[PDB]
Amino acid sequence: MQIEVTVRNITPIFSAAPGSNYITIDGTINPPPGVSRFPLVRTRMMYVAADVGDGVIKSVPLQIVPGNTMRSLLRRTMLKHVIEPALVEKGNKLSIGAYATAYSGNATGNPDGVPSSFDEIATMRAHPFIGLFGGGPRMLEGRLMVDSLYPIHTNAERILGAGYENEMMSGPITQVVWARRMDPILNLGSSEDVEVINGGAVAANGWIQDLLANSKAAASKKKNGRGLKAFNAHEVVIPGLKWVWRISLDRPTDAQVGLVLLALNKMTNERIAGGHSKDYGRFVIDGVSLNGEQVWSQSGITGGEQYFDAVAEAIDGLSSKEFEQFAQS
Amino acid sequence: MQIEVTVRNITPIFSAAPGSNYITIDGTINPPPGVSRFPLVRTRMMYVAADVGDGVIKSVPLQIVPGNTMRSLLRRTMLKHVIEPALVEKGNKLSIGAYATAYSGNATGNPDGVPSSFDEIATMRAHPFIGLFGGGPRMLEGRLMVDSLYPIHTNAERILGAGYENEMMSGPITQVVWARRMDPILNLGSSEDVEVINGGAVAANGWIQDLLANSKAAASKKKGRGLKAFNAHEVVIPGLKWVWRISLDRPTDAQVGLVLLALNKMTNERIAGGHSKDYGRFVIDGVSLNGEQVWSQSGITGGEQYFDAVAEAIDGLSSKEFEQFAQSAKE
Amino acid sequence: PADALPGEGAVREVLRPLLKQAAEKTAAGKIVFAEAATGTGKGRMIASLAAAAAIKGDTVVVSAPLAVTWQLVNDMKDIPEVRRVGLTLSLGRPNFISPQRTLEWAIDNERADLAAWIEGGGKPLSLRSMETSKVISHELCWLLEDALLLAEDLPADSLLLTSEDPADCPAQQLYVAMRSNYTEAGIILCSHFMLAAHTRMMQMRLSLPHFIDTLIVDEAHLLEQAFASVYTHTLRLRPLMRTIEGLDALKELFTQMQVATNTSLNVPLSDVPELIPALKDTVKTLGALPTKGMSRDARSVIRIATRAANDALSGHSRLRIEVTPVHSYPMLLSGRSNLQRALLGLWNATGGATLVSATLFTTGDNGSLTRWKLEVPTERAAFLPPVHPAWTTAPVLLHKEFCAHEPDDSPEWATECAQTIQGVASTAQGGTLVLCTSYQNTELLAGRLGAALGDRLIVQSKTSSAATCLAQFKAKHKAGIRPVWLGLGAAWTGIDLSDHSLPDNPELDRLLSDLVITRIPVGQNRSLTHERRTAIGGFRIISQEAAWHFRQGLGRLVRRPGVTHKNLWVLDARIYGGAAWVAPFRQILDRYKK
DNA sequence: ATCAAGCCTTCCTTCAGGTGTTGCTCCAGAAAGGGTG
DNA sequence: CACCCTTTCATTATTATTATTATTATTTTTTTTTTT
Repeated sequence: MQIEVTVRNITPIFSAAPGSNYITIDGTINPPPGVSRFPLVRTRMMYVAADVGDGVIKSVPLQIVPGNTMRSLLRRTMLKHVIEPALVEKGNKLSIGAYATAYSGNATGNPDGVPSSFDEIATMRAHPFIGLFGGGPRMLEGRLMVDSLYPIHTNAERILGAGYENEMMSGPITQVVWARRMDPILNLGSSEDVEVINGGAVAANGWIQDLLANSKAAASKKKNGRGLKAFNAHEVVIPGLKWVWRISLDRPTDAQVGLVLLALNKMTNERIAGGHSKDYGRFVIDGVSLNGEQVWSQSGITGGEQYFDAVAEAIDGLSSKEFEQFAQS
Repeated sequence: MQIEVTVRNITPIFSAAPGSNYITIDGTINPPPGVSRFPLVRTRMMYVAADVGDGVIKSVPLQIVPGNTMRSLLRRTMLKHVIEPALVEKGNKLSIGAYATAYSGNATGNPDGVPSSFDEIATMRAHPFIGLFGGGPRMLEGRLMVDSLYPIHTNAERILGAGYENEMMSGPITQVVWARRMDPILNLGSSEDVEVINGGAVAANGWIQDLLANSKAAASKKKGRGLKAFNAHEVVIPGLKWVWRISLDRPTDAQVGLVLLALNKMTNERIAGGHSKDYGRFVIDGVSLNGEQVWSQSGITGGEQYFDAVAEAIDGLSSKEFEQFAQSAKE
Repeated sequence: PADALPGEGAVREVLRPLLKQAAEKTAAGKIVFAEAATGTGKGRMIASLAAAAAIKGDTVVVSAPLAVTWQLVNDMKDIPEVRRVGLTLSLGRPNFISPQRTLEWAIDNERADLAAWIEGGGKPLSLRSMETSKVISHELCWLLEDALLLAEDLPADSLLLTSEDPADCPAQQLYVAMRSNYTEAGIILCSHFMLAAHTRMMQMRLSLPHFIDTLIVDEAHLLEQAFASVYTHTLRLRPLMRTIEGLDALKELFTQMQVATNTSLNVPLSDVPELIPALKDTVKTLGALPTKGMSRDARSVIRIATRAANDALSGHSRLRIEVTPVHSYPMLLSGRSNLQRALLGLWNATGGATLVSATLFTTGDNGSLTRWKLEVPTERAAFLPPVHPAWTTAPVLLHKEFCAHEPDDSPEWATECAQTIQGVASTAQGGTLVLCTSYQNTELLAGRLGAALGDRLIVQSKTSSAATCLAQFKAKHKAGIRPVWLGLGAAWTGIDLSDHSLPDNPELDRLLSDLVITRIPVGQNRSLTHERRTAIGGFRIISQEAAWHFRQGLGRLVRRPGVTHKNLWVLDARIYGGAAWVAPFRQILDRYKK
């Protein structure tokens, strides 16, 4: 069961990467020390072996979203769009470990190895949601596999080996977006602007003299309480790029494919890689190929009616007691 | 609510791009060295995957306003026109840390990683303003999600799906605008002009001798900084059509009503920068609410449930939620 | 087929889901963009969709070309739902013949059957006329094709019914009486151009309902062109100049039109040498002539010329001069390149609509170009997934052989392309159509292939229409020799090259064995609206429309399933070069193999 | 009704070495205890 | 009882960076339709 979801990011992609990355005022990344350098968290990047330009493969950068983020996004879109409304209508509520297994898949329900009987293992893998994301204390195998969101790029051209040379990106993929927080007690200035302050004028001026003393202390330190002014950078993937998304279900039930398809239907109101305030990760689904045949329409998934019927009977049959038996015992 | 707003800038847009850019006198950006170059402050650019030709998909520069920028602008309009008016017609008042939290997200830097209570997170995300801008020292996830300002342009065709193929520009989209910064006492011409300066002619001539001595210093360095600084800055051209996508993940009706009342105060606000040169003035020519066009020239004339919800939530507004939002757990 | 739509049992099984989706989104009020191949039986689907909309109580309008109309009324003749709600056909004036003028011509040219037909009411004689008269329950007298069946060489446009014809003649009485046909039936068939005349007739303020509850448009890709034809008013100078002889200011108007290879294209008022005083003088000298003593067919010429002059008077329309194919006669045109108000007024009067054609989507389901052709509201637009069956490409034979010279209207290309065309004609075991783009390319090919191919060559030119060479091509395939056709214009789009002498057996269909594309059809549309759209979008519109014309030229090969050994050739050297802008013409090319 | 049916040199010169602030912040730990319903 | 909360331990000790490089400029000539 292979699903290939090709999406187009309406807004940029910023999947934050570890490391204290450094950048000059220009675009030079991680400069040698002794120059004025700025903090920077880039997007997630990996070295991929691409057969570009010649017969040999080389380690080229390829900035994507990790598959863990994507599996979580799929899990949460099912939860909020399908599990929340169907479960809420019935009236069922979830415990500590039931919610931890449904939403995090973590073993905090009981943090010891649960011995799971085979009948329980078969019916919870035959259960749609617990089949897709097994885990937690019962340590269950997930039927659902999420590949990471690969952009249609020269660097990913061998990952997308056949059928993706058209509409395929080349050259640079990322761009540094700069963000400055500044002090808004620097941005005041009328008497009408200051009457809303507890203490008013004197309180604002005390903030001013505190900032002055902090600036003199920092200047004498160079030759720990910081202020509000903060100028920083973050490298983001450019918007409009087509990303691929491989969703492989290892011998699924029909309700499982229906659940993934309903998630792909209702996924348009949810976002990728965080960056919520900047509203990064906004996207639109261009296509969905179910085992290679295109099934995505502008208004959802047209076709796969057996998947929709199976998941409809399943979500009519959805109950929190299955979540609790997956959690506690 | 998936709010889409199209605003026509009626003056240039100058959201300055950080960097060290130069320009020659002719107008070539970032020239090879050795030629006489003047500093250029470019507008904000993002690279965008776009359709040049047919399927030759490429990163072109599209000139925008940052989403962080217009997000701050959205916060300031509501804070200036809805929140603080309704906070000072009553006796409520804000501490300086809580003003800093309401404006900058946080009362300071160095945030406490100690998280916040579940009743607290729920009450702040049910708040009209705090659930939109979830800052604080314990870092909330605000439910307001603000797009970058995109010009309705052929390079933004992949960003804007359909419905914007008409009223859509193409080609180069900017203009370099130059500034002179003329030293004022060189304009001085007579004893009548010089009477306000202390000493009159002696101080004026002394600054003249200082300027010529600095000129000899500059000629010595080529082969203390004066007031002649002739430079350039690149703006986005005026009259362009832009799109702005506000997003709200499961909002309270009061919260989208706060967005809509802010949008009402969107007129007579400045987008990007260049406040001396009147850059960033604009007129909204469209607002869509779930794709439904809700903007007339008088105002919104729609979204009425959100309007009465934000009305009821702004007489219910007080400073207690703001103060317990700004209160730091370590402090 | 449980819970069936009416007439879906005669619908092919491949398009059954497209019917269900089109009916669902049309009943929801959206304007459906539906794309389906030529041999898939789209007429049955129009029949099913109009029937299922008709039993809801909807006033349903089906807009289609007049050749498609007979098939369409046949697909919706015998299903019982439209038998209950009724089906009627709406026609304008140029569907009727003038009885007195054709009488005078039949006496003059000694045509006994035409004269015996008109003496006695002009009763319907062709089979299509009588069965459509039975379906409408109006006797379709005085129609053109009954006149053309008795005399094919009649000067139609001289005998075409005009608005100036007297009220006592039976043809204008029949047309005016049948103008109320939409009252007495639930489904009304009409042309694209009748619907566009309705839309302008609603813009000005009967022919069709003021609100169409469900509108289905067959052959959708022509509908926009229909609006571009009805909002364009043309002044023809030579017929007027001959009519007044039977003013000097219009002679000066022609002399002033001389001074302004692009001659006043897409320019509303930026050139006025003496155009507007000559236009006002033309208006006053043509409108003040005495109507008493003016001939009943001459006042029509005066009125169409004054309507063109008054359309150019407003300054809200563009201007463009053109010449005739016959000679360099002066043509003045006031067309319009922005059709948003008219098409918006059309889609306001439509509750739900179905976008139907073989050619609607650029890539995949992308109908944003065609939504931008007919100004469909995006809140109401819906671009349904197309059908593209395997059997449209399975009998197709793709050859790697081509002409290495690119076509730049050079002699060297024409000799090399003629050599390749001779090779194709030698390996042909049936009819061959090569499709050239330009008249110059066709003339060059003709001079290189006429003596080489003898009688087999057919050329289409200024003096040879596409329909004449159609009947010629069918005549040569009837005679057993293998014809070669140097076709362009309408030979690209809208020609049925399938044998109707072989209805039940498509396996032996051999009218078109070889289809050859000599050049990628770039720049083949130069209408005002499309030139404006090119000016907005850039080369994306041109490459898009070139791909559309390329797929319409490639659609001539397969018209029904069951055919075999169909040869496709492309000889443009940009197909086999590494250039990027010709990349879309690869992927349609990628749907064939070997 | 036609000729004469434009000639020459002008074809730039200074001033404009931009400078200030931003140069990051959190957390990613599980015990074992005591006061609760 | 299950849960929910508050505070103890360690002492490490330099710290390379991806030196990749970053903003465009291409066609081209039909002749339809069946409305007032």
